[PDB]
Amino acid sequence: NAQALNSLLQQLFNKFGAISSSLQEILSRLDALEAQVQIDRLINGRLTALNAYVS
Amino acid sequence: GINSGTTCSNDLLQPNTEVFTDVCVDYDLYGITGQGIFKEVSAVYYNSWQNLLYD
Repeated sequence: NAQALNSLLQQLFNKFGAISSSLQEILSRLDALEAQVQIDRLINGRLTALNAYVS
Repeated sequence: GINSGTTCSNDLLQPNTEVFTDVCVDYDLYGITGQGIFKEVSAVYYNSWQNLLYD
């Protein structure tokens, strides 16, 4: 159970093809208008990770 | 060399203020951004160049 929770929390630190994993970094170095399509893939990757974990 | 060079002033806002506990004060030091409460713990065993510590 601890390993599953740690692996799930480690999924948040994953890059998922992006430059970084921190939300403040991606929302600060990138512009608030051109980063929507780039953050969409990260948000759906995290959502599908949640779906796989709950399954 | 107007608006081009290496050495110049750096009077912008930097995260170097009077830090204190009892509240998760925002920290943006050493290229790391996060949210957490600071706690005064004595640590003298650090190296001359060591600044942080990881888990």
